[PDB]
Amino acid sequence: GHMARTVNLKGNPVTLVGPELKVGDRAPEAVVVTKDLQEKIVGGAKDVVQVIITVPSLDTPVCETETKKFNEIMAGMEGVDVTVVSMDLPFAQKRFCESFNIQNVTVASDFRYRDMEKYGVLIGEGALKGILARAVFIIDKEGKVAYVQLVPEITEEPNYDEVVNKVKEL
Amino acid sequence: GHMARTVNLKGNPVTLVGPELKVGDRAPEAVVVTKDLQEKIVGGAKDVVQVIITVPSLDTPVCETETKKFNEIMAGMEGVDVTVVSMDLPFAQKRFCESFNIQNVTVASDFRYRDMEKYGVLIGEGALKGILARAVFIIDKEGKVAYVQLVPEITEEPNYDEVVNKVKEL
Amino acid sequence: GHMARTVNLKGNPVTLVGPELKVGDRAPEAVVVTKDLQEKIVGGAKDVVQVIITVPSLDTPVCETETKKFNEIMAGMEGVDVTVVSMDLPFAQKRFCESFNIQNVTVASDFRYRDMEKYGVLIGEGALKGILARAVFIIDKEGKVAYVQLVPEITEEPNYDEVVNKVKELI
Amino acid sequence: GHMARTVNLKGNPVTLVGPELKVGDRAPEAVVVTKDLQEKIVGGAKDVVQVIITVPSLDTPVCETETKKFNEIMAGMEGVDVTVVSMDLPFAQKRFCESFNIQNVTVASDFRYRDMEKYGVLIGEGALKGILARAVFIIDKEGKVAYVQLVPEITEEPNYDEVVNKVKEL
Repeated sequence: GHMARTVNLKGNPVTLVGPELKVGDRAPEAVVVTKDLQEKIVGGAKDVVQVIITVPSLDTPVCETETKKFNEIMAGMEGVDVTVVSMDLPFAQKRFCESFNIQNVTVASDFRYRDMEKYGVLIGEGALKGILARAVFIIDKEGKVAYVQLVPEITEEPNYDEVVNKVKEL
Repeated sequence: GHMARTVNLKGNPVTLVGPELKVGDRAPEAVVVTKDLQEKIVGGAKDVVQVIITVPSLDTPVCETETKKFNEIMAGMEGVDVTVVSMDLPFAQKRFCESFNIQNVTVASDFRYRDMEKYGVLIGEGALKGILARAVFIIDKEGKVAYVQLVPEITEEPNYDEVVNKVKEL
Repeated sequence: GHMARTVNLKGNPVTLVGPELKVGDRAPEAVVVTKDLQEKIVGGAKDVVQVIITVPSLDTPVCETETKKFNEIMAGMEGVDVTVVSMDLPFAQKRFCESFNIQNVTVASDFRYRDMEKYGVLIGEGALKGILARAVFIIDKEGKVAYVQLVPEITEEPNYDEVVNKVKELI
Repeated sequence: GHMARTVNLKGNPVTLVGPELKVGDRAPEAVVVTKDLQEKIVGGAKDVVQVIITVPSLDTPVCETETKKFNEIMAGMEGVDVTVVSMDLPFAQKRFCESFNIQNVTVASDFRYRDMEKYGVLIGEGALKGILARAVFIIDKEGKVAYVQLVPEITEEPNYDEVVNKVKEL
């Protein structure tokens, strides 16, 4: 589960589109769109540690809960940029941020270029084909993947402490 | 009444991706996803008249107003299948239909294959690049485009009467 | 035969992007581009039996051999429309036809819309990710998939006779 | 060099997909595929000058002429990576390199992710919709666009000398 080419959806296997990203690989750059329709680049090397969180949709229960959690857990932490990315259009994401006070993390949409396929989390089969799997990536300042967590079951939340602890050592 | 290769967004023109469709052309089939995540084909020939309405996003003011309008005016009509298509994910469209009781028309997402590019309504530049322009197509039972309407200004509502009158003739 | 969600590339398994099609399913329409840059629609229901052959690239020995062989065995056959589809740009397909004198079958490119993903043959991993796997589909006049053959290994050629016999059976 | 939102095909205008890149902008990264099927990253900041040359297809007369030409004037020039990019599959580019001794420039395909859309050269209408317009980009060591040249007539060769003179200044 931690990292693989397949995940489960309600117990049924779902294959992901490659490539499978491994620790040590350069983090691909993803040109995503924020709620104000501006584009931003996640991935690559930055002067800060990056935490990229992918979710199927902010308009779904689990994803909503997860984003709220990371928004609270990463709050106040300096030296790190946290971005929750999904295929939701910026308009849905804007609505999400208006309904909930999200200010410790940035939500972004990958609808325009679908660059997250480069992270190996694009779902390749089933009802959710074309949507992103639930995963977490931590990128160091050298722009290398330092940590990967692919949640084995899409309907399940990730291990939050494993993520925070890795960010701390970086 | 006639398609074009550009539309305005607050007065400023934005180019559309081709091809430009014209009455008489075969209606391309678009494989879209409904709110229950089932795939549906719009376009092509069906034993019913098809009204395809494209909008930038149901999570925006005008599109919301437009969809509610068509839902009301198309209520009770037999022999016709009306579908509002956008790049919103099925999850957002699901939430839209739960907030406004939309039951006379169908809503579907073109996020998976982006087949509406085949209708010449995919926006190719500016802040809304990758989203669909506001338009209406009516397909006859033989699968041919019988009517087209491209709203000149994205922030404008379409001419509803013109659409209803043409559907009644088909 | 039966379709599958995986194929081997030089012995190594690679997953395909869904959905997986089966005999009886409606054949999805694919808007492809011919060597003259015109668009052709394959799939759906037509008053003719359709044979859609997918290959990784006409610029590789195996695909060239497969295409020449199908061009030969389908020569002069009435009531059928055979199309070889790949992600090659039309410019490469044109050069191919010119060099191999392909006149009995049509070659077309899926580069513009990649509609063949709807047939479950888009490779989802490995060196050929984004390319089409080697397969054969036969669509009946009703627009239904009447036959399917997914070559288990990309470097291998398909079973030609099996296809020909089925086409004849469908008339 | 000059950039625009349209190019002509035998004097007839064809619109390009946005965005328009300008000198001073950061050079977007494009994940392309070489003839050996390995992935290479063009754009972004590297320790060398980058010359990115986009063409409709190497399987066309003009494109072949231009490639051989650039492979001539950029010879022996150290500290500069030259890549010719197109939507041709790697297999055609491999065949191209085996037919013409090209050892001063690298050819790569953008078929997998179509990242060159980020450079504003993706054609959006007409018979060539989906392939790249003819252009030349020069990226400095800081990863910024330092030069841009969009050939006004896609069927013609670009202005070679001004490209080589600019790379020297860098």
